[PDB]
Amino acid sequence: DHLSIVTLEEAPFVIVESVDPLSGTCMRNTVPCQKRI
Amino acid sequence: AFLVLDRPEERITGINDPRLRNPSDKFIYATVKQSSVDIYFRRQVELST
Repeated sequence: DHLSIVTLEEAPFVIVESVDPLSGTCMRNTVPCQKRI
Repeated sequence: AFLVLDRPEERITGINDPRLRNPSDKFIYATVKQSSVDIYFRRQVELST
């Protein structure tokens, strides 16, 4: 099934980073996480 | 005690320590472009960072 998951930004637990600009997709073993502004 | 325990700033172990496993801006480690080291880290999926 599909469900929404919320996540904050902590140091070793969940590290957010911008997507790779050279390809538009980030590295492997790094799941996407939308951010609202 | 001072002379015996006057340790240096230590050194770096193999590719396992957090000092090297996850990068930092101050730290700079690199190898020679287009070599076996290049296609050892690129091939591995854990060593992508």
